[PDB]
Amino acid sequence: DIVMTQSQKFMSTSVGDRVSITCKASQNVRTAVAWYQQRPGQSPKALIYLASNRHTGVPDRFTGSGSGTDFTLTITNVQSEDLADYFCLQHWNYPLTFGSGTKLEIKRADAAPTVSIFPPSSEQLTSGGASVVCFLNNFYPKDINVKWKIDGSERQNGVLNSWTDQDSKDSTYSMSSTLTLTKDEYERHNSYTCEATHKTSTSPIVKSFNRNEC
Amino acid sequence: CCTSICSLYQLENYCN
Amino acid sequence: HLCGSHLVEALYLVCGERGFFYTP
Amino acid sequence: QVQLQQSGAELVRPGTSVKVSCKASGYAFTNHLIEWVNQRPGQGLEWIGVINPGSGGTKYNEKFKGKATLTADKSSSTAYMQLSRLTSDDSAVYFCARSSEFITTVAADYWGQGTTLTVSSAKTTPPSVYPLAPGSNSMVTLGCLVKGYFPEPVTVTWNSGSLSSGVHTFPAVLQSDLYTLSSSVTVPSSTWPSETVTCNVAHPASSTKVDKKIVPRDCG
Repeated sequence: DIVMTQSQKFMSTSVGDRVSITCKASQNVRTAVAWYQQRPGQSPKALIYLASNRHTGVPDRFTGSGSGTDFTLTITNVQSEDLADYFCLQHWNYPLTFGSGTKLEIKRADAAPTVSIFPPSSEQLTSGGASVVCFLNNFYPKDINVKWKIDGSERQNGVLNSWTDQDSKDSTYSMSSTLTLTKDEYERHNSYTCEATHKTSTSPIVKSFNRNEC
Repeated sequence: CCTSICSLYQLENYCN
Repeated sequence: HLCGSHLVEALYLVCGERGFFYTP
Repeated sequence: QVQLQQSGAELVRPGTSVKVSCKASGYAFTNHLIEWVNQRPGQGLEWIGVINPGSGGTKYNEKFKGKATLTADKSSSTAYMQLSRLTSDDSAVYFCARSSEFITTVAADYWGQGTTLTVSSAKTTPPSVYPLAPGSNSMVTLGCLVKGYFPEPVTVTWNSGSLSSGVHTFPAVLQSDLYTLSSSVTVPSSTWPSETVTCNVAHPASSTKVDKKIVPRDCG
């Protein structure tokens, strides 16, 4: 099976700049490569066929090039409606295979996360479970580490993370981290700590509560 | 290549 | 079209400047 | 105009079988190859197989041989894909797409709208909704935890729509066949607890509609 490698899973840009998305085939695929656009909640839409030809109706700022292995989709003067996923594909030989995609995102000034910790509610405690929730809100760029500590020991078991995509309105990212315990394990400990490390500072943002103070 | 699905790769066996 | 026009176009794409022969 | 209209979403149990429809219109249906492609939540795209609708010929991704069966009904101008032995790994969005005639020199120039397939043994379960309060001169964050429901989706609004602006509803995660999510909201310091913030959770499948008023929890 041919692998279509899009080395860059994310690409930041500003409206009006130039972007170049690469795609390398694992073997020679001639010019049987296609490019698709996928906006969130939509089907893919075809852009480039046979390596360099624009499909009818697709704007001229989109340009596909390449032959052999190294293929490229270049967008000049990127517009806001171009913020989306781009997939290459080869159809030289079966099975047809897609690249694993490049998400094109708007660039902006760095933002540190606003970190919030919440103890499990007494509503939930009466059901035998205890979910501790941490919000990591409105930061930029997307990369972030979250670390939980219960009574000073790094706790990794029971932690489920969830990420939003880039915010339609202010271009930041968000993240919830949730530690789910039985009530008995939760009442076995006192100090619960959520720790965020983001590039905006060498120091972690530390939010904590003591269970014997709730 | 008309009732059965062929691949552009499979067509190379007809060139020069 | 039938089959052959589409087949001959595909042959032209795949065989580039090295050409091809075609007898139905 | 080229147009492909796919059948409705499918929510079934593992081991069963499903048959998805794809109705073509606006072109000569019989000789354009129809591809099938799936997309798992958050992932890219995988090619399943292709059918020549006039001839009935097929070629399958080796991973889908014996799982997928592709057919065509020239009368109605409809392509079909049947998926057997369904497991939860098959939950995905399935696309049909049109390619060139007889052989693929141009691939997937028009795409159908997609069909969501959900494979689960779980039964309809309403969400448990828990308040996320922080206790008590800038801006305070509240939350709503929406836990242990099936199937997707739920919608979270804040103050029956009144708050809209500082709202994050996070994607759900599947833990032990049930879904969980949280929704954060940031309202002015002089709006809470000074006035009132209530989360509205709606889970249509269970016919549920719950409001949770956020009350302080001054920890310390």
